[PDB]
Amino acid sequence: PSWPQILGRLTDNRDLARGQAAWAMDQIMTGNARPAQIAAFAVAMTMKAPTADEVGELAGVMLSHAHPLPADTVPDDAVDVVGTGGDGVNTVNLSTMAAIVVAAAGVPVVKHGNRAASSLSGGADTLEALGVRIDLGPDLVARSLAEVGIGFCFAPRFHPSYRHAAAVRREIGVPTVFNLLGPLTNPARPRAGLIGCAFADLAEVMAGVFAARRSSVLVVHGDDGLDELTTTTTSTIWRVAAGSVDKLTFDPAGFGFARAQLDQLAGGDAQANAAAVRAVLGGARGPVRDAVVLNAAGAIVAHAGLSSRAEWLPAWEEGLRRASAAIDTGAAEQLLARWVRFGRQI
Amino acid sequence: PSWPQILGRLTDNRDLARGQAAWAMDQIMTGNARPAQIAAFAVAMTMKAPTADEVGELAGVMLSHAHPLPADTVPDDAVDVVGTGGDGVNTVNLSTMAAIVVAAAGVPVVKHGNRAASSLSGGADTLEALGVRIDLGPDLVARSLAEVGIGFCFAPRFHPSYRHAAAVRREIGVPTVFNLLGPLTNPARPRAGLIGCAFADLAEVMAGVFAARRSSVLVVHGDDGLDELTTTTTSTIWRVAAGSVDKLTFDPAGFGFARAQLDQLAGGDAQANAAAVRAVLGGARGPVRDAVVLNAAGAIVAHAGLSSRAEWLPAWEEGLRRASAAIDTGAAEQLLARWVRFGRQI
Ligand SMILES: O=P(O)(O)OC[C@H]1O[C@H](OP(=O)(O)OP(=O)(O)O)[C@H](O)[C@@H]1O
Ligand SMILES: O=P(O)(O)OC[C@H]1O[C@H](OP(=O)(O)OP(=O)(O)O)[C@H](O)[C@@H]1O
Ligand SMILES: Cc1ccc(Nc2ccccc2C(=O)O)c(C(=O)O)c1
Ligand SMILES: Cc1ccc(Nc2ccccc2C(=O)O)c(C(=O)O)c1
Ligand SMILES: [Mg+2]
Ligand SMILES: [Mg+2]
Ligand SMILES: [Mg+2]
Ligand SMILES: [Mg+2]
Repeated sequence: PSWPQILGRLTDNRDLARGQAAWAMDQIMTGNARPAQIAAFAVAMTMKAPTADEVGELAGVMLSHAHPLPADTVPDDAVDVVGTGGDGVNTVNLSTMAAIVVAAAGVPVVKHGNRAASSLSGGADTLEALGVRIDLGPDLVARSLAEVGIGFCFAPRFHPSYRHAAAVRREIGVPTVFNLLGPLTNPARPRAGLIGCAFADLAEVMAGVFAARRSSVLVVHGDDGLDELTTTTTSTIWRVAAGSVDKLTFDPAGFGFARAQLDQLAGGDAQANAAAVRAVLGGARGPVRDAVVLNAAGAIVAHAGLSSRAEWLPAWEEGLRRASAAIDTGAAEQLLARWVRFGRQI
Repeated sequence: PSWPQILGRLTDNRDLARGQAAWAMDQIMTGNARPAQIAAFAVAMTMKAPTADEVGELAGVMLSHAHPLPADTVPDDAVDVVGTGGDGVNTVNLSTMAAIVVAAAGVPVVKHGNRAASSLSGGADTLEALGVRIDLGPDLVARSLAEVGIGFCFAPRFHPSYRHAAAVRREIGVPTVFNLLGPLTNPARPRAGLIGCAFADLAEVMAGVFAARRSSVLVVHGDDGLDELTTTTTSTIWRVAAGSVDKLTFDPAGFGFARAQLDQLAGGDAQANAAAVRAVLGGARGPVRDAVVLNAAGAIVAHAGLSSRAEWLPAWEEGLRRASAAIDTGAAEQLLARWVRFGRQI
């Protein structure tokens, strides 16, 4: 393989041969690619239209180089709640809030995350503001998961060899296939998740990668552009189970959710978004709570999907009940406090 | 303007707004663009499919930064003979040989050129091997033109600010819109030319740029892939005159040219290609001479087109007569000798 061969094939609007995307990502991860080559590859793959096989190869190479968690420390039913980011809406941290609520319901959560790229405060920024240790290594993330019920894998901590690609993503500024990689490369490799995708045209491809792994995931794109299940309108869901993908449209009105305005979900700096987390966990009612409960329920539905017996509507109803109860009993608020104490007691 | 705005527009498969391509190229030439940004732009523009407006903006910025020739030193009817390169067929230096013959016929030639990128010997390499100086600045190129009848503008010498783009081109290896820029950025700005394009899908766009400038040009693509008028099969010509482009198919068999095999035009290192030049100018008959005469006649037809009264078939017949006579009288051989002599006596 060579860069001229691979890049030439992409600019010819052709799918890559098996193994070529992998070779490219390996060159990138081993420090052997010039920034110009990295950028040309990211752009060319995006404009060709990436296939699930290709994106799967990219994510597979990243995972092969990532720091793993210790043997037998991640439950077979652990879930992730994470999105691509890049929706350009600057909301409160819906995935992070949902993750806390899901863990409080008793579903093990190992969340992959990072600081903000374009928004005012990303999941990692907000957790930091709440006093959570975001940059623990493999052994301590495993310990967090076992003792608290949730662990957070900071992407830069677990994927240090991606640093050159991460720099190129920032330099070019335009979204590319690389923006899909975060949700696809959780180093703990959980088999379930609620996975947000800001890019309507790339969501089916992400779903295809998860299908190949036989994960149970809901890949979600709010029809208002959110990389979350939205409350302002419908969301498109690519449901992944039994190695298959099927496309659905989801309307929260079917479960009694009132319509919100996008401005009602607006986020601020890390202190503001941390205050938003505390308000929800403290039982404040309103649009933010509704969106958190909806997303937590989605992640519980994906968890349920790890069983072949699970049915869609009963799963949502149970998920909504469990999410609401986790907040209402104080379990979610207490879990966050316990998570903060865990990090200080190490 | 910003890179995210411009690159985002290209990845959305949209034509740029007026001025955006120019802004991008100016950033590139002022040293303000990261290699990753240069690469992303070159690739995205290529895959979107560049327009003549866009490519003309890129070339316009290059020419605005280039070292120009001194005032009133380039004849209004000066012609260029130059191609994109990148046809991967590794031939003898047909444009360079044609240029010498054209000048010997009495048409002023200012040729733009560079060393090889993928072939074994490019035009500048072969001229160097022949003892011609390829390192002359604007004043001396003007003098060469006045005294010998031909001048050679070495691209790196006249476009030093392009060094960052040139580096990126080498790093990624794949052809892009940047590969069109050489024939479009002759710093002497001649109004006529025979212009080779290896990329069949970009030849019409090059023609459009010349049409905007009201040049008289033949943009040529051999149907065997040569960035020259070929002798092995037909050629496609985009004829540019009066600000208009029309596409023609050209068969040299119509003027009594035997069909050649591509093997018969193959080149070697600089020393070998120099020997091919000496052989042709010395009167050696065979397929290389045929291809040189054909391309020289093409350039003479483009020069003829600077008059609105010119007519296609008579022009070709006269161009072929003049090209053949320039060789047969010894004028071409003697012109090369005088060109070598000029540079040794500076
Ligand atoms: O700055 P942006 O590109 O818009 O990214 C917004 C955030 O969403 C993603 O994470 P995640 O979904 O884990 O965080 P969330 O809690 O904010 O949803 C991403 O890692 C950022 O943290
Ligand atoms: O290495 P490659 O990319 O194949 O390019 C072959 C040559 O063709 C172009 O020049 P030009 O047409 O001026 O010279 P020539 O046709 O006489 O070689 C290019 O600048 C190279 O010199
Ligand atoms: C999937 C993933 C993983 C890590 C990422 N970032 C980094 C990787 C290595 C070193 C530093 C960083 C960083 O973003 O600061 C990124 C990124 O920021 O694009 C994405
Ligand atoms: C149109 C044009 C002009 C100059 C070029 N190369 C250079 C430009 C500045 C400095 C050095 C070079 C070089 O190729 O050595 C190039 C190029 O090599 O791609 C193209
Ligand atoms: Mg999210
Ligand atoms: Mg989000
Ligand atoms: Mg040529
Ligand atoms: Mg050529």
